[PDB]
Order: sequence, then structure tokens, then C-alpha cells
Amino acid sequence: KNIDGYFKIYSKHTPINLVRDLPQGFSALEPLVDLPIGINITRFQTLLA
Amino acid sequence: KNKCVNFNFNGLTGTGVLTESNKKFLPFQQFGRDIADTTDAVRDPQTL
Repeated sequence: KNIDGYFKIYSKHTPINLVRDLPQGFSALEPLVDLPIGINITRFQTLLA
Repeated sequence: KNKCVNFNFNGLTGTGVLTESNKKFLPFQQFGRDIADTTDAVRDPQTL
């Protein structure tokens, strides 16, 4: 999320027991890092190994 | 601590009695609020 130029990022890592490729329940994502970048973004792409 | 004094915590102004906190705080937390959106606990800008 780009919050007024601050590209704030959230994250969370938990264990699971996969059933249908996306387990359900509830969680809460904590903030990872504040990045006062101030650059406009409109698209993205993943970097797969 | 334990004295009625003013505050300026990197702009977080106020006046009250400073005491030891018994609450937790996230690694990025700056300050906590009460039920009325008023500042209750603050992180020192130089100390953890």
C-alpha cells in the first residue's frame, strides 16, 4: 500500500494444514517496514524462483 | 518520573504525571491511546 508516498508493507507467517489450497480462519497482519519512497505505482509483477 | 511535568516527545506534547508503563508495544509503535483517542502511553524517541 502506498500511503501518501509511504510504501507501507505488512506481513505475517503462520503454519497451516492445507485442505483446499487456501485455508480459512482469522489472522492479523503486522507492519513490516515503512518506506517513504514517494513514487507513483500502477502495476506490479511477481518474481518466481 | 512521578512528577507533574510537560511533554515534548518529538512533537507529542502534553502535561501529566509520567510513570512506568505496564503495557506491551509493537517494534514500530510510537504511542498508545485510551478509549477516547487520547494519548496514554508513549515510546521514548531515544530509549526503548
